[PDB]
Amino acid sequence: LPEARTRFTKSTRNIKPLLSTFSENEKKCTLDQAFRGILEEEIINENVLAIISLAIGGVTSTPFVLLGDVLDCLPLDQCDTIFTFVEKNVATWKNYLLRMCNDLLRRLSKSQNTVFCGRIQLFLARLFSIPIDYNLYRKFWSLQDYFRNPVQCYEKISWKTFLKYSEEVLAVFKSYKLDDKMEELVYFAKFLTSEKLMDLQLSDSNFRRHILLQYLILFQYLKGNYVLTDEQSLWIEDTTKSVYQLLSENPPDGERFSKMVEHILNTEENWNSWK
Amino acid sequence: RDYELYKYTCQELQRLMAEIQDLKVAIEIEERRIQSCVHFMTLKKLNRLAHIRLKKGRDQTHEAKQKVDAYHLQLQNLLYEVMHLQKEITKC
Amino acid sequence: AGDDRRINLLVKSFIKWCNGYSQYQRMLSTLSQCEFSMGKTLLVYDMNLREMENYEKIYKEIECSIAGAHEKIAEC
Repeated sequence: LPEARTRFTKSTRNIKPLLSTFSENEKKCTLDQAFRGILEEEIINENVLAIISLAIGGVTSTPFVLLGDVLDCLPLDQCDTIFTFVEKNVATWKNYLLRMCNDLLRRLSKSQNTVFCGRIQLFLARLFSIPIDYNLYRKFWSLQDYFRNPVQCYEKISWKTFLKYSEEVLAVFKSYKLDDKMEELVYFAKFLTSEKLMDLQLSDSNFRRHILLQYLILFQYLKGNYVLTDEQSLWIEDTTKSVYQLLSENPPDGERFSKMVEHILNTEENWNSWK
Repeated sequence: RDYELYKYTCQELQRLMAEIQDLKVAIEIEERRIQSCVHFMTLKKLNRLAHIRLKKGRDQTHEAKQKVDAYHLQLQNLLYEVMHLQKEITKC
Repeated sequence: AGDDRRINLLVKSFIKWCNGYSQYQRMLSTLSQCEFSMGKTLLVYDMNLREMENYEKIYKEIECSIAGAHEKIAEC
């Protein structure tokens, strides 16, 4: 019985001789244990792992388990090369793929591997000192916390704070008046909640576009218990007509961008009507 | 050394099951069963030690990953400040 | 915790054979699978130590980039 598994490992050490000397459930079990031992020896020693996985795909739940083992044994970059190999060799291929992707998403960092997180989610979708205004800081990021939880905009006190803070922030946006050929002369993914900056962001137009789009997405969500005061609806309509005017006042092509936002939000209403 | 002791106890258990397969007397069967049960208890203790060491290493990686993420966040703040000042001077 | 269930299945098969060559093959197969799992765990530990070394290598690089960024701020 160990003579058999040593015979199979001598058959491997290339594909034709292995397929010849491999010549029934226990035989396939000894084959799988032989591939486990060979992949372990090659992990102790990258490309040869891909060669063995191609040989296993040529023979054939064993390659799922073996890819899981090799992805659990290699640190960062070699897993990226193996993930490129998985994206190349699809062949329409279940649960072990989900386990590998979940363990990868648990193992990553989301600071230097956000692109790789996006690739994993695409694969899973394919299968299935300076003076600082602290008051504007606190009110602005409290509005951000209100954007992150849209359920909170149905009570009384939270809605009143939302009214006060949003009207103050839109007043600041109306009163700053950027009026910018400067753009004619590394990607920041999340917001930078820093006390010290707070003014280089207000001088930008992209930051204003993100905040006004986030207002419009919240207002389109609130139009779709859970009752609204008519005064709140009039306030929503007034602020919506103001936010469209503010997006028209962005210096690069505000009218075309506002038309795009209008058509996209109408199609979002049509999409939300389905689900 | 832990893996070597693991494989040595596996060799012991292989010798005992070969002894039972060649024997297939109650006293020898009971002695082989007791030595094999001692082997199984050592294997379970070694498995417990391996899983404890693996969980310790995983948490020890995770804390350093969190600290690298925070320090990279501060670096992203400073790079945004540099980029805005450079765009402002190219404007001016 | 699957190694404990494999050890329980191996102990159950040993108690069943103790009270038959296919069960001997099954015992050898489970023994080899447990050996492969024990060989896997140390490689996972070494991979964790290599990731720790990589994070501690990246940390000083981010320190040096911050040290350059402050000088760029002052010059600008």
